[PDB]
Amino acid sequence: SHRKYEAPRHGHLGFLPRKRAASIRARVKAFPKDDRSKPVALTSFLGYKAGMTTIVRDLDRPGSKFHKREVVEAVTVVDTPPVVVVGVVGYVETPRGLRSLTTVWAEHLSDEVKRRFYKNWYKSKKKAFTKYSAKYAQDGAGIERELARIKKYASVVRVLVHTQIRKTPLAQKKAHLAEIQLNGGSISEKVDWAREHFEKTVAVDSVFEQNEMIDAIAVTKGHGFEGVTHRWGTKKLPRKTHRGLRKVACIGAWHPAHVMWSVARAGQRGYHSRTSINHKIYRVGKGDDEANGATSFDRTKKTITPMGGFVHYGEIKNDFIMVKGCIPGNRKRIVTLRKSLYTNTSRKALEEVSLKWIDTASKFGKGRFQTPAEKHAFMGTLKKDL
Amino acid sequence: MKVEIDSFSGAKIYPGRGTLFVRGDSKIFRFQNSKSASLFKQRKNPRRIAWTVLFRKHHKKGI
Amino acid sequence: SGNGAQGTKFRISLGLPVGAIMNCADNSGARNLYIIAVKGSGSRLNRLPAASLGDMVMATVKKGKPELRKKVMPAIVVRQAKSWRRRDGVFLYFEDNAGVIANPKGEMKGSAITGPVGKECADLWPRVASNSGVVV
RNA sequence: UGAACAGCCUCUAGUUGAUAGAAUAAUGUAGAUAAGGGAAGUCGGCAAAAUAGAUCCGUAACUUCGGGAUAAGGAUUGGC
RNA sequence: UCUUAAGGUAGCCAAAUGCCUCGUCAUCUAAUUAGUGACGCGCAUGAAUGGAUUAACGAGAUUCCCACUGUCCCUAUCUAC
RNA sequence: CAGUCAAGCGUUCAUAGCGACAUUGCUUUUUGAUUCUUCGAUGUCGGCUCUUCCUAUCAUACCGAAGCAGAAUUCGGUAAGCGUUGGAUUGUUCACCCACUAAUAGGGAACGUGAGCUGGGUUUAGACCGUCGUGAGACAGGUUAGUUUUACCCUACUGAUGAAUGUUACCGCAAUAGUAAUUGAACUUAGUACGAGAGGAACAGUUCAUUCGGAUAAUUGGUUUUUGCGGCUGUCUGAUCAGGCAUUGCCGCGAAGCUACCAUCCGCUGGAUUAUGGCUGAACGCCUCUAAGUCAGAAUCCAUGCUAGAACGCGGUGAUUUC
Repeated sequence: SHRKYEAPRHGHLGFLPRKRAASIRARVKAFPKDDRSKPVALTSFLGYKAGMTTIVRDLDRPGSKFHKREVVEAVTVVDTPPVVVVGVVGYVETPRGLRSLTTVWAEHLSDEVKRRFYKNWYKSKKKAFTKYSAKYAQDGAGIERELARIKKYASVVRVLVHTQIRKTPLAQKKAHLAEIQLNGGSISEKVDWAREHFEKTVAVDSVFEQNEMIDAIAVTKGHGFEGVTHRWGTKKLPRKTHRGLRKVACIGAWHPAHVMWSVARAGQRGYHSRTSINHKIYRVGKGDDEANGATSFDRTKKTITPMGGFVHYGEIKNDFIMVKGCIPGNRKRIVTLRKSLYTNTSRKALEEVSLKWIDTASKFGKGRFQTPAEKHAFMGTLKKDL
Repeated sequence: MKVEIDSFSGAKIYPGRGTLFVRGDSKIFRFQNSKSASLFKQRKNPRRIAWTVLFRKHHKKGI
Repeated sequence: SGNGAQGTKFRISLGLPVGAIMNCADNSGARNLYIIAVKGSGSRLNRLPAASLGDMVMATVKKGKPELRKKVMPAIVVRQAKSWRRRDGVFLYFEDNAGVIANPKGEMKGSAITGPVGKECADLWPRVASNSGVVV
């Protein structure tokens, strides 16, 4: 017999299975569409989610009521030290898909990245890539031909890069490593560009620019084994109910005499791969610079790191990003940035953004002061201030 | 933009941070924090509360 | 709103569901307004339609004049008592929740208003602006 | 303490028994709090909340004139 | 006028008795098969097979209003086991 | 529930729309009829919850016809992608009203679902009334009160590990499966078109919202065993200072963390197609969207994209144990 009063599917089934990811570093499924008219350049980036904060700016959409008025917006901050390019691989295409035929690395490597190759590093000979360097230590002994092979073949190229987890304030010492597709120019140009960029930093001033809409790709925060009621948004059953109300009551009919997949069920919430899009960048900023927190309107020399620091992160002394809104992922976590796939204009992706003020107050409480100068000014001296 | 002054503590209210209250007599109060808000709802006197600017300036401290 | 939506509205946090009694602010004879419906309301299962500031509604009078009592009438909210958030992030709330009788088009059957109102309603319903003492 | 061999703390006397250790996911059991609204929930205000002691003030209909009546409903309560 | 031993009197009601029935009118409601007050060709009311009221009393059944509230919109969080 | 036929209605006219008398079929959502299974028991109405399916499509997408000027409406096609409410009374299915609504369509899954709830109703035993009965007692007649048991097994399901592939680590591919975004308003177009007048559009554009989803916790709110700070009562520690007990003693504040349409942010674009309208075009020396060929065309379909990654699908790379 039919459902007496209608209502929709609780939850979304495209996002199934709701299971723990394969990694703490979300796979980038898809990059943009390669084009040759442009120059060779990256199409992605890596950083570490630091936290959120709040800003002020003057909206401009001709027809709103806050047109040419102030707003206040929640932004999310990423610490993006420049990634060390080492290596590239070549993907030839088959009816069975793209396929790597070669992975060319660089001669010299950092302890962080070969640590990522290792697990127990403190008891190790640190024997890695030595015979690769000895394939190096000559002009081109067994490298030039791999490169020219990649030139003769390999419709697609992906550059291997790694992060600077020691430049971060974290406590890992184990670099993150990944690939990025290049979507510019020709293949020979891509590979020689990468050869030039072996062992070399690359930075966000080169990959991105303000008022660009992007995708944030990351793994969403783990919440353990969880009931159906938070995991799906199901109605709490009523008070008088023997044996539990944080449940689904019927989980299927007599026939088919099975539990349908679409029914809700308890289990893992979080640590899930997610790919959110259309996150306008509001500011690139520099580690090797002060006044990161200061707009043209404020001009009070102050960086972005609030009083007492980011909660669970620390400081932003590297190059960093401020993007509108939330993103998948929690603090201290990796994040994979990405150019869009589609030239969304919409009078929302083109809205040019200039900022006014940036909350650099303490998130470890309810902070009244953006600066200890301001603090001492408002308060006067103190007993400790001899 | 501008910054404002808690009715209770007399503190700068940077934009968004804090609550606002509009009594039936159209008096618009602002509160940096639920602390001040809750005291206000308790109908306390900041001149009697010690950490407040009013007590500070009424006892002539930081002159 | 719909009909008398002089422009648009931004969402406001919702605190006045059906069953809510809210004060009447105007000079129409009333004392209270029992909300029973909302215009432009959403249709979801075992969800109570909730009113807002500016939301026209259908209401009844449980207390007041026997010409107004025992019949529905359109009414408009001007006060909410539920902290909502404007685009400048200011979280603001009144102490009370009230409204005013109207016609379907939005013109107050009453000729005045007793207290403060919301700038959203004042910008969306011009007759309320006309009969407004103070706005915020 | 307090109207009180109530409830709570203590003295004398008596016990320190009931498998224990590590973590603190769901679902439970027992206990609680929750903005705005206020029974719209539901067979049905079920359960829970709110009220609560004492002093003072005031007290309806109806009545078998005895009651109803702590009616309702309001104010106050510390320390020195 | 037929007939009975004599034909339900006072009084009461769609009541825990009333099929038709969600009876008709009113009221309570925005809306009420409910609740209450009236009406009574009452299928099948009724007088110690006790009738009609009835203050007070009731872990009785029922309706509404004030307060109150996580019952609910809509869930969330915490604690011990 | 749908057809055939068409006397008639429809100002005139059978067919725009209806369509009596007659008639052919379909469905099993009723109610019968039957009694095959089931009486060493298949837990028996409804609601709640929750998914999935059909379409005889209520709305939404695109279209055709009209006794369609416009608006509004009616009929019909592809279409089940997507959505289909809140309440009053009733145990109710159903019905009837109120109101919003884009619209508030019908149904199935052992009349879905009780080791999922509840137990109003029905459905034991108590009891009351009425009628029937000499009586014990009877009444799908009315009322009231009346114990709702067990999963630790297998499967299914959700999540989670995992031997074996020469070892180990890293980077990848992507078979297959899943899939999602939905609807409305306002301004403008425009009081224009259209209309004698009355009234009264539309596409594009902009800003907003409804429903659903996926994240996040800067802000606000909540939560508070931070038993962090302060205070309060009673009592014990000679008094103070500082503390114990009060099943976390109570209150106010309360960070962090968790969390909320109670907060915020985001929610893609290309192709083939249906219906339909058509291009050339014969048969049928004309003509015809069709027969060969062919164009555009939808909430459709498939891809883009998104989720998992075959644990018996694969690839690239690094290092590969000595006295």
